[PDB]
Amino acid sequence: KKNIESGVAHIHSTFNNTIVMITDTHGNALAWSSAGSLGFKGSKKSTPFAAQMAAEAATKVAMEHGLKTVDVTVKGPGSGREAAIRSLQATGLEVTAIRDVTPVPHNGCRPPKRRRV
RNA sequence: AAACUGGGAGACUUGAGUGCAGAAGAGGAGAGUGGAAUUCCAUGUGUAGCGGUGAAAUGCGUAGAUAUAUGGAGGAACACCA
Repeated sequence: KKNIESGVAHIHSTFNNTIVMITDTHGNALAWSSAGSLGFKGSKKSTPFAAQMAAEAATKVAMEHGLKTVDVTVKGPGSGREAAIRSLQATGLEVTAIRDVTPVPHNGCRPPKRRRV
């Protein structure tokens, strides 16, 4: 439907999870996934393999509506950010841009206590 | 008695200040202003999780969360320079 054939992948990868949503060239979302929505639990949600299969479960649906063009904007200073890409290309999509979008404050707000573990 | 310390009348320019000619600086007080980010709000797309740990649970979520796009509101601190 809508035979968009263009869009941009958003990767949001923290220390203990990983989300990949694929939306079109502007806003409105088409298909998403995350490691939790694949039965994984707890620790394992941060290994790259989780990002592998989540990228797959998103692509497989995004190209069930016609899609080649995609870019990659990676938030999320975590680990599996590149495994997400390697699964994004090698199951059909047409990656052509990588960019980093990490919020960097110019010293505005105060962060929480340091943990004494 | 008259070297030294004290007192009295003077004299001097090296200490101390003044004039003239220049230099650097997150020194202080007042009044405006900028962008990055966090929170909340409004609206579109959007399906079942998100968040968190050494592992879990409490918490938020099908009164449509998280994500994602555009617009507003307020406060505090000023990345690189260093």
